[PDB]
Amino acid sequence: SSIAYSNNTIAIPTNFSISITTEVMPVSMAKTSVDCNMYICGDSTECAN
Amino acid sequence: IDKGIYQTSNFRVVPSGDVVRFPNITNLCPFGEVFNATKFPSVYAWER
Ligand SMILES: *[C@@H]1O[C@H](CO)[C@@H](O)[C@H](O)[C@H]1NC(C)=O
Ligand SMILES: *[C@@H]1O[C@H](CO)[C@@H](O)[C@H](O)[C@H]1NC(C)=O
Ligand SMILES: *[C@@H]1O[C@H](CO)[C@@H](O)[C@H](O)[C@H]1NC(C)=O
Repeated sequence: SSIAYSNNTIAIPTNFSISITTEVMPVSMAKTSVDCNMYICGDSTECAN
Repeated sequence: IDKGIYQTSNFRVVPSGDVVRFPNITNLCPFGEVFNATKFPSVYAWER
């Protein structure tokens, strides 16, 4: 593009347009918890020791 | 302790009983002839 720079000319709008623009944002994760003693040992009593 | 909700333990249900399953069993051994055939051999006729 080429803005025609002028020492004494100005461009002024004669008309306008309304617009609607979507903006999308994340706010939270899935709340999670882990029973580590079951995850590690699977109800092996000796692993639990 | 102050007002709130607190984590204290992981609970876990223990089993009430035990189950064993094996195949639909068949083919018994021919042992009954060795013990209770009708008149046993001599030490020379000796069934094995
Ligand atoms: C502005 O542009 C729209 C495009 O649909 C047109 O209908 C309208 O007449 C224009 N308005 C003016 C004031 O020039
Ligand atoms: C084998 O399965 C059949 C069908 O359920 C049943 O009638 C039979 O008693 C079973 N036998 C054994 C040895 O489990
Ligand atoms: C044969 O049958 C009799 C039934 O009383 C039993 O006592 C005996 O032990 C069986 N076997 C032999 C080796 O005789």
